[PDB]
Amino acid sequence: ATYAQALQSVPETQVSQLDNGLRVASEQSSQPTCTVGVWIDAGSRYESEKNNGAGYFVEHLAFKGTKNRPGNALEKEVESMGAHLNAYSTREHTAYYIKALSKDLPKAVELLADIVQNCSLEDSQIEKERDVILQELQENDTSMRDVVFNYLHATAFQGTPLAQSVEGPSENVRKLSRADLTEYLSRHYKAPRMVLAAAGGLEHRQLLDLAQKHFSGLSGTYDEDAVPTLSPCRFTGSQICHREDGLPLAHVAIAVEGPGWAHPDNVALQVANAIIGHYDCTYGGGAHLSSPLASIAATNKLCQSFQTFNICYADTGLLGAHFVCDHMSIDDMMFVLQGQWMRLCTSATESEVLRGKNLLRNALVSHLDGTTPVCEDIGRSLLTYGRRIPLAEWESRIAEVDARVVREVCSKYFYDQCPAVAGFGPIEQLPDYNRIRSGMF
Amino acid sequence: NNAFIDLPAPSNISSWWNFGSLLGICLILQILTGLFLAMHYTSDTTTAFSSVTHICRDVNYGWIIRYMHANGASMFFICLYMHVGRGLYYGSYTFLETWNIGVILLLTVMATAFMGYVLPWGQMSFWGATVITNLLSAIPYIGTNLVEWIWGGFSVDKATLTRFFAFHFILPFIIMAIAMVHLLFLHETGSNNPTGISSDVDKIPFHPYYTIKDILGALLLILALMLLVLFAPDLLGDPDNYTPANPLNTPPHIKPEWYFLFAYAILRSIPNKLGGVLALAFSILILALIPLLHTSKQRSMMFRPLSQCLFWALVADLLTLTWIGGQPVEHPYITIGQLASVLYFLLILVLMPTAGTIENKLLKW
Ligand code: HEM
Ligand code: HEM
Ligand SMILES: C/C=C(C)/C=C/C=C/[C@H](OC)[C@@H](C)[C@@H](OC)[C@@H](C)CCc1oc2c(O)c(OC)cc(OC)c2c(=O)c1C
Ligand SMILES: CCCCCCO[C@@H]1O[C@H](CO)[C@@H](O)[C@H](O)[C@H]1O
Ligand SMILES: CCCCCCO[C@@H]1O[C@H](CO)[C@@H](O)[C@H](O)[C@H]1O
Ligand SMILES: CCCCCCO[C@@H]1O[C@H](CO)[C@@H](O)[C@H](O)[C@H]1O
Repeated sequence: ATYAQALQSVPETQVSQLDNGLRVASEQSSQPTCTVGVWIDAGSRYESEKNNGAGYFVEHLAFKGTKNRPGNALEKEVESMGAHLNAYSTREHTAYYIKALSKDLPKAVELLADIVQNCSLEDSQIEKERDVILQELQENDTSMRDVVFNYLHATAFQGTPLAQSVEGPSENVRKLSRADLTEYLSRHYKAPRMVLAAAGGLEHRQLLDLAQKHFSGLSGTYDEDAVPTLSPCRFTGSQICHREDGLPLAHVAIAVEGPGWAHPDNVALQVANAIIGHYDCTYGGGAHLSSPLASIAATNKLCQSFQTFNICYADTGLLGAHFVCDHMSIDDMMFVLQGQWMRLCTSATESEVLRGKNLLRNALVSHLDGTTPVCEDIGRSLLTYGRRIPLAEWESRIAEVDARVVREVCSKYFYDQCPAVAGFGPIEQLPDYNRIRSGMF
Repeated sequence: NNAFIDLPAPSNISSWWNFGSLLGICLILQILTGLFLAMHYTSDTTTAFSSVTHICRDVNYGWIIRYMHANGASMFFICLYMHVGRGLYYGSYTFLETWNIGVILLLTVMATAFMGYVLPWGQMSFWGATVITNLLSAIPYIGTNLVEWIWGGFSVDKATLTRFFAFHFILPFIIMAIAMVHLLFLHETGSNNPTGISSDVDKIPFHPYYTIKDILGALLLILALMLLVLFAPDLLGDPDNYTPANPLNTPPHIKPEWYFLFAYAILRSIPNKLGGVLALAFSILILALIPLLHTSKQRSMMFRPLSQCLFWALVADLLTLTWIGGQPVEHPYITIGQLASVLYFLLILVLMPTAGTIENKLLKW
């Protein structure tokens, strides 16, 4: 078949909803294994300065025992059936998911229901996790990449909830109480804020009945005065430079404000980012890479690596790049990078945009490879778009992009716009903000 | 670029650091207006003065080019004195090479301006040429021979004016080259700053920060120059030079261009020929000694109150000397001028170095 007919053969994702508001979505395949999980509209963007880190603390407690399965009982059950239980928290979403044999879907759904509704939160466990989290904060401090990205959010979204890290400040970790957590939970873990998603060898009808059976008790009301809604987050052209000449390589992240999840412009932006691409010293292409930034960097040894990114949030986002380089290569790297954004705004060619479109097509499909990536796409999509966008639609959106669309969309977000800049390490050579700003036009 | 764009500069230099660029601008202004004046000027003693009046009366915009050149010379010195003052106060002279070239630049500009003043051949022109060249007659055994050699005769005459036009024409270009060396030496160290403390931990790009400050400064300099040219073109000049040179008569109240008055007062304060000429020379060359007289453990005067008081006493004293240089050689001006002359050298050679040592002891080092 052609790439076109193959697109129309992907089973359509089935979506249902319970009385309490919980959405149930699934994509059936014939895999003897599956992934099922709960995606929640909860994250640090929903936290205030007082409880920032609450969600991450809960993630630490989620698998430590439930009222029905105290202590390591939940753990033993997951392990004995050979399943895998994982979780993650971001500034807007939280997810708990299980990879298991398709025949074990009923127990998998029960366990998730149990986890999301009956978490013990034993005072002694809370004290133990407190120390674990503090140690994780210390470890994260050694990850220059994680530090620079937290810094980018701190400065770009300064004064708003998006400026907050997911883990929260250490003093919050030392002071968060069970009361704080149960409070956070009663407020955010409601059925209308959750999506039960599954992908693999199972039928929607079976998942739906299991959901009715195990999630019906989940609250779908809350009230009116306590319905955590999101306010837009102001973006600020600014710079944060943490100079540390003791570190061997400098990390720099720069971005302009992105449009947010729902905007159609994200497709063209993804095409443009694909044109500039990514790179690191282990890439075999070197001097022949198609991206001018990549080949210049490789032939002139300008950096160890770089990556463009389009981080999306509800109504805003960070569109830009991150690079790692020697202290004497920062200005050159910034010069070439900004020159490439400007070239795309004013002179993107049909041939490079086609390449970008093909890169995006390949990335889209190769990403949805396996029950876990698919299940995550279902969960997240339902939370963000309110629907699963089919591949055939993505193709239509990508197809609509041409050189004209790329120049116009890039001009809209990059041209003469104030960026947010974060630097960490031996950054004496990181350009002054005025010089960076002038580089935007 | 390696003279602009990414040049690292201290984040805290003040407007006192603007004079270097203003000096460059003054030099370009002088060279441009000068070249245009040279296109109409003739150096024959019979036609010099007339050619200048011709420039001002019949050459299109000749008057503005002429007065911009005259007042430009004044702006040049105002900037020179501010530039040198900044260097003294902030201890910039510790950049020995940059500073010493600086001294050469000051002396060359003085010589250039002197010769330029001689070109229109007015009364001040002729007597200034007479007096200044004769300074060499103070040199034992060969002084007189040197003067006549420079004059090209036994007195200031035709041969003198023609060679002065030639020297005045070329010297400014030599000054430009020397200025570029002044800057090459400065770039090796980078600029000093108000605190006198190394600014390597807080540098900012020259562009856009100081390129914009320099432009603002340039505008203010141009405002000052044109206020003089368009509203008071003769304010800083001497009426006597509007009278053709007369070799048989020296005006009774003859006096030097304002920017030379302090040195004139010092020389006039000494009733000995060789003594006055030596004092005159030392009044400028002492600049080359300043680095050797630095006793303070700190570079700038910013944190040195005693040194500051003496510094301003030195400025007030130069103002005193400037005033005296413009008065007749009569009581009480004679005594005031002598006291001011002595204080000048006393401040630089004794009081300031001593205050530095006192300040050191007060800080226990
Ligand atoms: C044709 C005349 C001259 C020109 C064009 C000139 C130009 C400059 C320039 C462009 C700078 C840098 C900007 C600044 O700090 O002002 C500078 C610095 C300096 N100049 Fe000059 N200069 C001249 C004469 C002199 C003289 C007469 C002296 C001293 C006897 C001198 C001493 C210095 C010193 C010591 C510095 C370093 C200042 C600091 O960083 O603190 N200059 N000059
Ligand atoms: C360091 C730069 C210079 C200085 C400080 C300077 C200064 C002076 C002074 C003081 C005068 C007398 C003005 C008056 O009262 O009439 C003069 C005259 C003159 N200068 Fe210059 N000059 C400079 C550069 C030049 C250059 C580069 C040339 C020619 C290429 C030039 C050509 C003339 C001419 C033709 C006159 C005679 C006309 C007149 O008196 O205005 N000058 N200059
Ligand atoms: C061939 C080239 C030659 C010989 C150049 C030599 C230049 C020497 C010096 O510059 C380096 C010199 C200009 C400089 O001395 C440090 C000045 C401050 C001298 C100041 C000066 O001016 C006067 C002046 O202008 C007059 O005008 C009408 C009249 C004057 O008395 C009647 C004087 C005078 O009595 C003095 C001391
Ligand atoms: C830039 C183009 C925006 C609109 C693209 C819509 O694209 C369409 O979406 C439908 C529903 O998902 C699909 O069934 C259909 O095959 C697809 O072509
Ligand atoms: C900018 C302020 C400068 C001081 C103004 C006075 O200036 C003085 O005026 C006298 C009479 O007109 C002149 O003879 C003298 O040469 C001149 O320097
Ligand atoms: C700055 C100090 C001012 C100088 C005061 C000069 O004062 C004068 O000194 C003359 C010296 O022969 C005396 O003959 C004269 O009577 C006296 O008034």
